[PDB]
Amino acid sequence: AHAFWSTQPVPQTEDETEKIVFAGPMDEPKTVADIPEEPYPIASTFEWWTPNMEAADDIHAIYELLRDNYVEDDDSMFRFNYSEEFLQWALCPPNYIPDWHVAVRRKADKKLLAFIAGVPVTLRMGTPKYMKVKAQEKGEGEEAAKYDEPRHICEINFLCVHKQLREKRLAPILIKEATRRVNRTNVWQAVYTAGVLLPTPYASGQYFHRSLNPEKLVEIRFSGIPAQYQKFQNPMAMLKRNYQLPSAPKNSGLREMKPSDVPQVRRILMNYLDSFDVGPVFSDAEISHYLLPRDGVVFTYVVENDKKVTDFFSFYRIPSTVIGNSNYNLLNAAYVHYYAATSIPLHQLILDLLIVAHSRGFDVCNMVEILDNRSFVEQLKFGAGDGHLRYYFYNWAYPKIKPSQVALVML
Ligand SMILES: CCCCCCCCCCCCCC(=O)SCCNC(=O)CCNC(=O)[C@H](O)C(C)(C)COP(=O)(O)OP(=O)(O)OC[C@H]1O[C@@H](n2cnc3c(N)ncnc32)[C@H](O)[C@@H]1OP(=O)(O)O
Ligand SMILES: COc1cccc(CC(=N)NC(=O)c2cc(Cl)ccc2OC2CCNCC2)c1
Ligand SMILES: [Mg+2]
Repeated sequence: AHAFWSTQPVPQTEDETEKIVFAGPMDEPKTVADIPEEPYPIASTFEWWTPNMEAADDIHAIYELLRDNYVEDDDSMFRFNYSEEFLQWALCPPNYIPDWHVAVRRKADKKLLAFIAGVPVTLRMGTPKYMKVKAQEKGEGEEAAKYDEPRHICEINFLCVHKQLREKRLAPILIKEATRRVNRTNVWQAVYTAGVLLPTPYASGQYFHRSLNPEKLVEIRFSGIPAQYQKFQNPMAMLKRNYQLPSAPKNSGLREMKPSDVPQVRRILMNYLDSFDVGPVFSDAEISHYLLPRDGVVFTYVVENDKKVTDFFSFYRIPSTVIGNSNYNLLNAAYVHYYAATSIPLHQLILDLLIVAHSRGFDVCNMVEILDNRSFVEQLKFGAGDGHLRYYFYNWAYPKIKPSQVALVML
């Protein structure tokens, strides 16, 4: 049933996943010297290409491939349109490895056919709490603790094959050549997400959405007017009213994050993320990169009412193309990114995320039920969607965890 994934170092079934009780590799690593420098074989009419994702024109080339060929909804009405500025931000964090950005080009016309990207991540990926207790109950704490220390691994995203080259087994070749480039740097695990089910997730969270401009969302067919609103004389006025928000934030001393806030934001974020089984560790440089505001890309605010940052939230922007609507070309979506609350309840913090996003022309706010995202869903009028983000590891056996024990936000 899986001609490629049955050949890879990942758990193959839920039955196998259930027997996993410690974190650790699926296959013990070889060494860099065991990995060839000759690139993986590719058809003589194609070639590997490493774009430079800090050079505007190479960013633009990958931007067009993804604009025209990256993820669509299931009814082909919307397609992600990640911006050029977002792509440079996502793929060039501190200490990134240019060789982990891998493309395929057709030699005759130089057409860009495919892309995949890795970036470094420092991840806590040791045995989860509930399995550490089971191990202690049996005298097996040492086996369960062996990989507790954060690991420097690869985060994969942006796999894309051009629509003309679909279903030709190009994706497995690109994944093998990315795996070779990562293993040549002595890294043997990766983490990745997908909205589709593959062998085999270690966690799965449902999508949630919070309408900010319901009239546009119903116009472009992201949403409908729900049945319950058809009982009113003006169903769309009632829907607008249900989703209406303040026009300015409610927390005193909310402001955009500044470079001087990086140490405090790091401290309160890392203390919060320790409560979860799987989560990133960020240096000052990585907090700077991933959370300082960037126009059109990442939005981050801190609560500092009395000269101390006590709370913060972030969100990132991905517009989607709307195929074929005469009123609108884009669906402008905000995605909940990292946050931490130490002085106010989380629903009070995230209400200001929704107010800032709506004020800035966002149409919807999206999130997965990771972190403590479930703790504000009903009061803030998020509703579950009909999709799930599944979390995977490459070459890492991991006991199944609930999505409220995941703290890695995917871009
Ligand atoms: C140590 C370092 C390790 C580094 C690498 C770690 C692993 C990283 C893994 C990648 C993480 C990516 C994270 C993201 O970016 S998730 C976003 C993925 N991108 C899209 O959905 C964009 C639109 N779709 C496409 O561009 C293509 O349909 C893709 C490229 C998805 C497949 O191209 P195509 O449709 O032309 O098919 P094929 O004939 O070439 O290949 C068929 C094989 O591909 C398997 N497939 C389908 N979808 C996915 C998917 N989302 N993750 C992994 N595998 C996937 C499929 O089960 C089949 O295998 P098997 O069922 O026969 O066994
Ligand atoms: C409606 O417009 C679209 C356009 C294209 C695709 C889709 C369906 C879809 N895949 N959603 C998501 O992935 C997603 C949904 C939510 Cl709640 C939260 C995060 C999501 O992902 C982010 C960005 C993509 N990397 C993984 C994390 C719908
Ligand atoms: Mg293919």
